Order: sequence, then structure tokens, then C-alpha cells
Amino acid sequence: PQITLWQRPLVTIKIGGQLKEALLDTGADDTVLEEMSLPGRWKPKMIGGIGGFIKVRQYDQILIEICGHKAIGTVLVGPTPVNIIGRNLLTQIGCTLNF
Amino acid sequence: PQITLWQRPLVTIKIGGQLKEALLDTGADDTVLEEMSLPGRWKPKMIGGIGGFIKVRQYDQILIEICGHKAIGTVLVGPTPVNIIGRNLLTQIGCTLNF
Ligand SMILES: C[C@H]1CC[C@@H](O)[C@H]1NC(=O)[C@H](Cc1ccccc1)C[C@H](O)CN1CCN(C(=O)c2cnc(N3CCN(C)CC3)c(Cl)n2)C[C@H]1C(=O)NC(C)(C)C
Repeated sequence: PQITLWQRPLVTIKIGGQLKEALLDTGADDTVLEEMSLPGRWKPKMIGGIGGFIKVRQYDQILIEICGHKAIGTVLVGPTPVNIIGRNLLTQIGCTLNF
Repeated sequence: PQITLWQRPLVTIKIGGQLKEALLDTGADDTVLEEMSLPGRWKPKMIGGIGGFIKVRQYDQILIEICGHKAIGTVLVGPTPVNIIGRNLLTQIGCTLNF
């Protein structure tokens, strides 16, 4: 689909049997999601941006269905204000920026 | 042009006769530039990122050329990791997400 930027580009993603809404973020290297339990073991990690850094848990090789498109990748779980889909997963669904 | 997200979507912007590197950020509602001198007065604004809120200086009606596309809009100046081009300026140059 062709998403415009008049409003925030939120899409419905499905992960772990839960349907969540997330932002398609081209400025985000990683994919950060709000606190939830994911199977598998995790690795502690610090990610930052404007406002500073936050501690998250890095779960590898998780499956996320972004608007029907399946994607596999690293997912960081932590105290983020909004679920964000980064470049790692955006590339897998063939997302591009045009202008 | 079409931009894939395998790498960071950095473009060259021209602001105040100076060239700068900037990130095409669809997850950014606003355009936040690094510390520089801009013309006119400024108003205060609180913007929240991943690590929290910060204070920035709001300058209105600033000319900024993004990849040869001129845009006149609101630019915020404050403590940011990199120059960020947000939805406010992306909509002006006609930027969309496709997939
Ligand atoms: C624009 C602001 C105004 C108000 C909101 O609209 C707001 N938007 C945002 O802040 C959104 C989130 C949001 C959305 C809605 C509501 C609230 C928040 C995130 C933003 O789109 C992207 N953001 C760009 C700058 N940036 C970097 O350049 C960067 C890159 N690399 C670094 N590193 C670490 C490793 N090193 C090796 C090399 C340097 C460091 Cl420290 N920093 C951090 C990055 C970010 O946050 N990435 C994630 C993985 C943490 C998500």
C-alpha cells in the first residue's frame, strides 16, 4: 500500500497472538515494542535517541506479521512510549521511501 | 527518488547556505536540527522521544532544501543525536511509504 505522512503511519502488526498497532519508523534502526513476554532468552541492551537512553530486552529471531507480510528479526522489548517498527523489519516487507 | 532502508536514509540538506547530513524520519512528527544559528525569535517547545522529553527552540518559516526540494517550515533546535527531518517537512516534498 501507499502510506501518506499527513498522519502518523500506524499499521496493525501481529506478534505473539496479540494484535498491536505500531509506527513505521524509517529513522529507527531497531524495532522496539512495549513491555510484553516473548519466548526465548534475552540479552540486555541500551538504546537511545532524543530524551536519552532506555534499557530493553533483546529477543532474536521473532516473527512479526506487518499488515499481512511476515517478517523475522530482532525485537527489543521495553518501556517505549509507542510500538515502533524499524529498518531491520521494514526491509523484509519491501518498504521504500519515495518522493 | 526511491530509497531502500538497508542503510540509514541520510540525505543532504541545505540550510543557511550550509550543507548538512539529515535523517529522513517518518517516525518524527517534527524536524529537529542540531545546535545552530537561525534567524528571528523563537518559542519554547517540549518534545518527547524514546528516552524522555527535552526542551528545544522553535523557529518558524525557515527555508531548507532537502535533496533539491525546497521547503519552508518549522524547525526545532536542540540536543539531538543527528539532524532529523520529520513528517512536517516530508509532506511538503511529497514523501510516502510504499510496500
Ligand atoms: C522526533 C521526535 C519528536 C517527537 C516524536 O515524533 C519524536 N520521534 C521520535 O523520537 C521517535 C520515537 C517516538 C515516536 C512517537 C512518539 C514518541 C517517540 C524515534 C525516532 O523516529 C528515531 N530516532 C532518530 C534519532 N536517533 C539516532 O539518530 C540514534 C542513532 N544511533 C545512536 N547510536 C547508538 C549506537 N552507536 C554505535 C551509534 C549511535 C543513537 Cl544514540 N541515536 C534515535 C532514533 C530512535 O529513537 N531509535 C530507536 C531505535 C531508539 C527507536
